Amino acid sequence: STVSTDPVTLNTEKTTLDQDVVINGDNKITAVTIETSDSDKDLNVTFGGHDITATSTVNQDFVEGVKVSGNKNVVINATDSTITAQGEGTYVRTAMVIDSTGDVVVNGGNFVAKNEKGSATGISLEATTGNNLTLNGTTINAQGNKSYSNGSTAIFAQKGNLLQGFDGDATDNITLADSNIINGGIETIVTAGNKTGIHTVNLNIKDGSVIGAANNKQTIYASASAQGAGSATQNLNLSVADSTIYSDVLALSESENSASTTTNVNMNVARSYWEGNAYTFNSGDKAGSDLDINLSDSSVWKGKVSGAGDASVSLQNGSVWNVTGSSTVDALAVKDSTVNITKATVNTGTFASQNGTLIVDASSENTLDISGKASGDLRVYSAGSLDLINEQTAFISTGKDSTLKATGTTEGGLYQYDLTQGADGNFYFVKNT
Ligand SMILES: [Ca+2]
Ligand SMILES: [Cl-]
Ligand code: NA
Repeated sequence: STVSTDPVTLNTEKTTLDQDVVINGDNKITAVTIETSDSDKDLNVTFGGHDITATSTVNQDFVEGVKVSGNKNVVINATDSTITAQGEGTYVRTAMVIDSTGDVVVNGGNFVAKNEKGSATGISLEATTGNNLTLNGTTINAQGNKSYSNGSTAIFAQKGNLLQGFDGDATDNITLADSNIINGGIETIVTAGNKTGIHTVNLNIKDGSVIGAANNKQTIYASASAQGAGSATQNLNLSVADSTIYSDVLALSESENSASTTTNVNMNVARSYWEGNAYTFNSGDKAGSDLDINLSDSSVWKGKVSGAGDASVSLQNGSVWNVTGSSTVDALAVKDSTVNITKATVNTGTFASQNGTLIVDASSENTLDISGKASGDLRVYSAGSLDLINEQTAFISTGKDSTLKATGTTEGGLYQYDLTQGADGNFYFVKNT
């Protein structure tokens, strides 16, 4: 028969889904369960193009499209299949839940989660010890209540919870290869409570992947929390290659009763476009957070970075940082690359430039403010202005032991202006007559 209205189990004895699955009700649902544990080697499962839909109005229980359990590796062949978890309820609707301790490779598939009342999550990684998850050509579309900041999560990777802190260490290796997150963010979180919780996520976004859209920016959210004797470390190693990301990146660290909590975000962006803002946020005396942002191989970043945590930005290989709002970092390094500050001021502690380029708007007051040591060589450009340039605007300010060499020319009214170092060490555009 074409459609099962009963839940289906796939396992070593039945690796093929052979009908659509459509479950409706007012109770908990798991429409399809993949049990890997009796597989002698890996398990290879095919959905045969069939769709899977779980819809429930249950308020305080879970709605799941697919659940993957057991302890063997599985490959899920989901090409042309749509896996849906939906229906209005307080508890989260999740298109696919993974508590298997084995690897999970997903080939294709469209994972959809909808919940207008509570949260919706595309894929949740819930193995106690962490999972390897690979998405090849997969699509995720999570739409919860937008009244909630965390309401729509494409990929949810949390260790621990409020009831029981997470005691131990876990690594989730998450790869998006030519995959598309249409809606929902990515959350990589450890809630240690009073335990010692250590969570490392290696998030690889590669080979033509897309997150969000210009008018639909998502959030990549990394968070660590702990209390008292507890301790929490959240590492997010975010590698982006040949891809397009419309997403903020948040590092949040939340400590109570002097528990040490650290959120370390390490971003490498290669041949990619990233549109979105980076933030650090520390709550509590012993909370620390950091952002290490490196653009290489002709990458473009359009966004801003701020927060009370530590942030470092490095650009190489003709990369561009197009600054969209006031930004503050500890350190900015530019090699054969461009920072465009036509629209906003960058504040940095240190600055190092090697064949670097600064784009300014000579008619604005958007400047490069370096509080500490600036070094190297920088070319400064501005489009011509119909109006004269303010010769008292320090378009580059430096701190001490600064050895930066900065040059450039622009046009203001009928005059040429030359970037000139003043007696104060800062750089100003000076009318050349
Ligand atoms: Ca932006
Ligand atoms: Cl606890
Ligand atoms: Na099969």
